[PDB]
Amino acid sequence: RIDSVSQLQNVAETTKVLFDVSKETVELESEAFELKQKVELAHEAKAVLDSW
Amino acid sequence: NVIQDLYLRELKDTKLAPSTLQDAEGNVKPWNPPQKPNLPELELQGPEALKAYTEQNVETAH
Repeated sequence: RIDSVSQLQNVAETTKVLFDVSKETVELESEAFELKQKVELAHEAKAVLDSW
Repeated sequence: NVIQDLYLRELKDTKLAPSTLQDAEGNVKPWNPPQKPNLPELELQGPEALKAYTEQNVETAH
């Protein structure tokens, strides 16, 4: 029973770290969307200009 | 001599023919807007999800 208990003890603290970290990462991808639109506009502009 | 004749004739007697910028437009890809900001909308707001998640998967850590 002590063996079972020891696993759970360590988990309880450390999991909270991952919990935060995971959402933090997701936030970064939101910001990446703003980038994506910047990238997009540049690509489009270069293409129209290339045709000219 | 013949060089002079050619030079004279070419430059003087004909130059560029008509050609419009408007006609050019057809043959090129024109600028168009990058429509949409593309706003993402918040997901999983409130403890509605949390109550659902606590209850839904009760599978304990082993």
